[PDB]
Amino acid sequence: CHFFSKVPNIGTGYYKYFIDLGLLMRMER
Amino acid sequence: MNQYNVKYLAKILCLKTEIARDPYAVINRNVLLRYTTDIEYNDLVTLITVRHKIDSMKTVFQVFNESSINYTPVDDDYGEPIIITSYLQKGHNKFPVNFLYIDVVISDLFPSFVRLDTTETNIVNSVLQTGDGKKTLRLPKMLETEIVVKILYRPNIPLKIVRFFRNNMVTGVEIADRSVISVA
Amino acid sequence: IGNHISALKRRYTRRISLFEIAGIIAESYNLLQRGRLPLVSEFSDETMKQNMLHVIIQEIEEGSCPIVIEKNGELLSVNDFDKDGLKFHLDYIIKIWKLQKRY
Amino acid sequence: SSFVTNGYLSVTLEPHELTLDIKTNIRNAVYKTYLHREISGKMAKKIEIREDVELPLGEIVNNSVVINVPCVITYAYYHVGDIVRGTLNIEDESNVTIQCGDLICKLSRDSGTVSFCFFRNGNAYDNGSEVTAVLMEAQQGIESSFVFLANIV
Amino acid sequence: NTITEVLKDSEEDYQDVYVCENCGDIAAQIKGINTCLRCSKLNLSPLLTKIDTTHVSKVFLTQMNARGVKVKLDFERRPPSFYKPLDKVDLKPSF
Ligand SMILES: [Zn+2]
Repeated sequence: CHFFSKVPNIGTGYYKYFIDLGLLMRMER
Repeated sequence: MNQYNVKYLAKILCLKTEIARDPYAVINRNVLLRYTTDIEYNDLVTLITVRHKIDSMKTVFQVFNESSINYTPVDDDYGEPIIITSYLQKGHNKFPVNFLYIDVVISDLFPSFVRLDTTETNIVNSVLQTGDGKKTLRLPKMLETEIVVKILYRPNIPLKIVRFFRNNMVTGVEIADRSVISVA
Repeated sequence: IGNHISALKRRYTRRISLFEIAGIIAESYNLLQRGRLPLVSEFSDETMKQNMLHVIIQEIEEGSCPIVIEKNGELLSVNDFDKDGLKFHLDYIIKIWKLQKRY
Repeated sequence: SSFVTNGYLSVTLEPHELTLDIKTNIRNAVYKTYLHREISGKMAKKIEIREDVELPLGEIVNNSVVINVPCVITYAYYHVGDIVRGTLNIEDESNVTIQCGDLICKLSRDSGTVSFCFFRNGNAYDNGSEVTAVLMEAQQGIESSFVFLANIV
Repeated sequence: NTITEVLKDSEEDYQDVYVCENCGDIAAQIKGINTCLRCSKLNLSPLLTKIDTTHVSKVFLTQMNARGVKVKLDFERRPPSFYKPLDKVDLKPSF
């Protein structure tokens, strides 16, 4: 991971993070 | 084979008797408290009689050297000869001289172990799954030629997992498991 | 017997520690700092005069945090974890943030 | 000479685009990265954004987000032997091409001559004249357009 | 994240760099078009992908290539995932 500049699978890096855009797209200007 | 190592082998041929009686029993030194042994030594064939105290049931083992084997069943025979070999070999009834330099069973380093039944095996397999599809973890390995595997042998029950009760200085006893891998 | 163990493990998945909440806050804070739209109720021009960490905590508490985390083969939002554990860790974090003059 | 499929196109957004103008930014990015570009030997001449199915979760990578947009794609492509027609264009003594609606045809050096521009492949062609060609060999596309070594019919 | 940011190149020194998924060479840019010279010379049309790595990594890999070792990188294309509502869990004891 260090060689390729990736986040190690340690601590906070032990999980994978996503963003749910559902609520943003249900809002109208 | 000599007049001393047969006395050491007699103790292994009490754990084997116990496993013959009940394939899921826990094996350790204390088992020896339920048996008595009689030995008749001879340079060609040694006779070892194992007797269960409460039941008074007998089992007779015939011990031969590897070079000269002349086996004929007798009354209450175990049903298979016991062979002392020069080097480690596959087979639950073959023991190398290397295993019999000392009184192995009563040493503090002798393990405490058991065979898992189907329910416990299913539980263990379920615990190893990672929860992501069908991926799973793997247990540490042990060879098929260890004396533990020889003691835990049954013709019609394959052995894949062995459970160990480790001595632990802070908790007393700890549970661990190993998987058995074949030897070519 | 396998299904019972699987159910027990699925329940075990819902407990929360410092690493997970810290990671969630870090992701949300990075996105907000770099310019995403806050998702708080009663959004108005007075929202931009507040502290960003206050906004992040409010989003978490009212159930509109957009971050999703993958833990044991499942995808969880911040509100799928045990409620008491979330309160426990958030209380500790807010205390130490106040000591640092952040909150 | 074309087909239609349903599939996902992967796009990358920055945090400042996660605002009320999210759909517009998604559409702009999809068009910019897939509209008239030749990838794996095929082009996507028309892209439709579903707008009626659930959008999948976006993946956070460093300081950016990656999104899989579901779409209906009208793929178009060309092979050897096809006949096309396009406007001739001469830039120098060595580079002579034929520009089409979405295709570029390159003429080999040992086919004619350039003098003044004009082309002499047995007939006089004025710079900008319309000529017919047949594709012979394939290459890598440039500036969102097919490229093929072709000879004048 | 902290150690990742410490070991990386500065965010102000970023630039777009493309790598050929077939042979692992860094793609050249001719007349504004990204191209793999080695693979183009062999009449191939491989995929070119963006990478964000350190300069020292590129130097190390190029030197390994000079010693005759070919290093090829693959990329993850996991299928899209969707969030599903989950039933509530309490976890407190019965007292
Ligand atoms: Zn290449």
